[PDB]
Amino acid sequence: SLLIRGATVVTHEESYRADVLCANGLIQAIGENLETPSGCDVLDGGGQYLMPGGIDPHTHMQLPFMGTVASEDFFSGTAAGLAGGTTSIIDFVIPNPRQSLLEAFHTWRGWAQKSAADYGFHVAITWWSDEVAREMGELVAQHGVNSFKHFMAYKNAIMAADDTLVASFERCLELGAVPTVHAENGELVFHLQQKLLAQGLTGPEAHPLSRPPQVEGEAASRAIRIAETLGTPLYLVHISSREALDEIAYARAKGQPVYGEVLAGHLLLDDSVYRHPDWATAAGYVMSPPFRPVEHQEALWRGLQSGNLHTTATDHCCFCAEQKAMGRDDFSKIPNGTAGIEDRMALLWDAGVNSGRLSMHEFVALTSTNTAKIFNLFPRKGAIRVGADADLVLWDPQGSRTLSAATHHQRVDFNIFEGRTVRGIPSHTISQGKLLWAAGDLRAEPGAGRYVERPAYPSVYEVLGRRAERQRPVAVER
Amino acid sequence: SLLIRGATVVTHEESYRADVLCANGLIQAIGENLETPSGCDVLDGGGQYLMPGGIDPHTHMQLPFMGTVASEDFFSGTAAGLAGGTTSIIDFVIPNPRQSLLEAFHTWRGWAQKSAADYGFHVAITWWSDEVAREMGELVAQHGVNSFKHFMAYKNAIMAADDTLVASFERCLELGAVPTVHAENGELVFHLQQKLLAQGLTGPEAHPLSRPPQVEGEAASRAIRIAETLGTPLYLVHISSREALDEIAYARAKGQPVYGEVLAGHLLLDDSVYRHPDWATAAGYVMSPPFRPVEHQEALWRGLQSGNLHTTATDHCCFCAEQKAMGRDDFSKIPNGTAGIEDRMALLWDAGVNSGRLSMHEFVALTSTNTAKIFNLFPRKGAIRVGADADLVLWDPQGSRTLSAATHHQRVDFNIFEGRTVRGIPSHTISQGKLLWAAGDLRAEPGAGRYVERPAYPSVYEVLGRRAERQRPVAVER
Ligand SMILES: [Zn+2]
Ligand SMILES: [Zn+2]
Repeated sequence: SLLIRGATVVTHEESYRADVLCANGLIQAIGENLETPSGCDVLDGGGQYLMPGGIDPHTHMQLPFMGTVASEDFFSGTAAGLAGGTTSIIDFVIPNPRQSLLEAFHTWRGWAQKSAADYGFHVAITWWSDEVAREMGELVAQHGVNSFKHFMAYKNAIMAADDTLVASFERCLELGAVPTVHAENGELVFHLQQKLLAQGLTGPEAHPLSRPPQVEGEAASRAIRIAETLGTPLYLVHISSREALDEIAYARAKGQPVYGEVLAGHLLLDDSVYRHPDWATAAGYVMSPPFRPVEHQEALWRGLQSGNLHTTATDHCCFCAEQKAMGRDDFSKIPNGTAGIEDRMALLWDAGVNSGRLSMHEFVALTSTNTAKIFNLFPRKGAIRVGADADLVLWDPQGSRTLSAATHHQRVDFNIFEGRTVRGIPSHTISQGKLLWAAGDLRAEPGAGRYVERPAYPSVYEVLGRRAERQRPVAVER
Repeated sequence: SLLIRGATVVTHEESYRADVLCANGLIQAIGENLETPSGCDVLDGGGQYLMPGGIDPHTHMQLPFMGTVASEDFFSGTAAGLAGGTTSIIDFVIPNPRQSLLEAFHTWRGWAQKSAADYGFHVAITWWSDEVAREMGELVAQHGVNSFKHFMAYKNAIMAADDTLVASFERCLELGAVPTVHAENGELVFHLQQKLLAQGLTGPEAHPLSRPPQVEGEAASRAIRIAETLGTPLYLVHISSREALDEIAYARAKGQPVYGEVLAGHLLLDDSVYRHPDWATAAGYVMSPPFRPVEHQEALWRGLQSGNLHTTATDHCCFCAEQKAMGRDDFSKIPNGTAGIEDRMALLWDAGVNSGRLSMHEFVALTSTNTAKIFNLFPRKGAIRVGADADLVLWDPQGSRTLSAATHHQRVDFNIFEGRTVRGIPSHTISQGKLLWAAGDLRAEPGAGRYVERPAYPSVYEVLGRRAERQRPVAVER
């Protein structure tokens, strides 16, 4: 067992000085001057903050994608997360078109077995048929999935057009599952890619131009209004644009349950990174949605402060130089993705909390609690309370770290924040009650993490249910 | 020739006392105490306002549509417009899918030959191919068309999906033509129609429920952002919802050239009309988009006052009780459309000018001049100046009229403003310099109107051209 002693507990709401005891994977007791079981290990947290471990709901460990397989696997990725204070992930099962969802799910379960920390899956709806809708039913009832991902881009691949989105959202409603969406207009992306290639703009600087912010705002508006019509909630993954954020805020003002996810990269980087003279450097930043002109970073910070963006994630999707260089002659063939699972919490703490833009409680809400609530994992996760999973991070407000591809634990040769020094770092990370990161030493073990099931019908479905009752149509009698 | 003496001339900007002389179809002279050519007729405009005749850019005379043919034909419709102060129309050629655009154009020219006043056409893009793209160019270069209509609704009929919108908008840009859009999401409409019928809601009260406002807002957002991406202007036909209006306003706030059209019905009627106990009365109001909850009418008036709505029109699409009753068992089979060409200007003057919501100059801009500008007909139309077409209305601010299906000149048995009394009416209407409406007497003759060609490249394409030059992608040198 493990007792964290002398730290200030910081939750999504409040701060209070307390000791915390963990045993048997759970938080057992919280209070001052706690009694110590015999042989219990002790961690001294004086002058530090003790928070829930981060939850990263958007990772792509060893994703086979755009020709090849991501260089980060489920072990090295979850391990790198632990070093950065992240104690659990939600990844994506991505069936090929025409491929059984259950078959892809079991393949992905095997891959994730080596995870060093708790993990779960969204399942992507990459094609539609009657059997897909049935396989969605087994995934929810039997395999602990409660959210389904829809890609609005990738025309001629996995793009879900309006009819699939409509049919799939209706299925999500019947199952009490959360629809999630990668919001970019796939038709516009395809058109711009071919226009830019025909002009000879083959380099990475054409990648931001091939999917400008209104392509994201359009798809956000469309998924949001399909979700309103069908009566489902909606989770929009990694929002990057003022356009998309303004569509989310518009829907939330109308009482619609719409959630926005954001990456640290889109809070802190602008699209000038794509104009770097060195091809490999520019290609290192290639991901979808791309990094944006500076106006959009300020807008995203406003969404965080106003409560119109709710969760942080990383889109952790690692490709090394040789893999990126598959698109050396054609930016549209660069495998999309950047690393970030190890860096998310420190980047957000340094930019948000140190500056006073965000409270420590907002930081906790944005790194674990809101994700936990949205996907029906609260208070098992994202919570410091008796009976909750003992996933915790000890945070040193005066500690320093310099992000570098040469020193990070992410199995990739590039860092989009290379050279950045942050103040405020995770000194210790606790997962399932065990100390797996301690001041420079990572103790992750392959296979230690558990598969985390997420129950259906998060509490928003209670609100939606009564709304549908109140709005039943009544015929006119004539 | 015809001399209007003693009136106050009211334009889109100013008012001043002047006589106006017309001859040979044109305005020949404007001034105080004009001399009278020999044999010139004289019309006394004392105590009245002399304005450009209304332009109605949205009519559907004798449309074959939803099973049958509209009861108003090009003569009775243009004549009814004259009695109501409207001196020219723009109608729609609507080819069947896979039907030659040129073939449909010539058929519609034959039909429109009987017009009593000037008329022109938008051409609808009801299917796509290389031949459609070729015929669009011939229509612009040889037949005086400069605008192409796209229906985003009517799934499995004439719906233009994203790939058609993209390709057609690209063609409009190449030709200097204005894309226009009927903005409703066809997939959502189809889903809601079939859901409501399976619930047994077959009556007209299900029609608004089958296309609620976010269905229009989504489609507006999508056409607008396709237009931004492709670099074209965009005209959205009859906007009815705050949602769509807010998307227009959002884009215009960023400097995008987006124009909105509105009908008097959507300014003044709410959706309670569809719950009328008499089936035929409820069905009389069935049109798309449908009339909306009251909050939406106030939003549209503000869009007019703020300059985010630009034109008024009527969607003049007449079906009598028998024709409406084709959907007696199935609201989705009710031929959609209402009458308004005769009523538009008095409805707007009485509701807008008498109340102080709109100046007389805004009334002129909203009833002719903005339409003329957008479609490259200014100052030929919508203008009181030497050399402009002599299309004029003499307006009596103290004249009264009560709108009724029993007394109107529109060849249809229903008026959506039945019983409404308005103050401020056209006492005389002048088309091509001849008096065709004179204090109760209609003197319209079939064939008197001319086909009005509209030149390509309205001046907005000049700014767009410089904008695209300045924002051209530039390659990074490596
Ligand atoms: Zn992703
Ligand atoms: Zn229409």
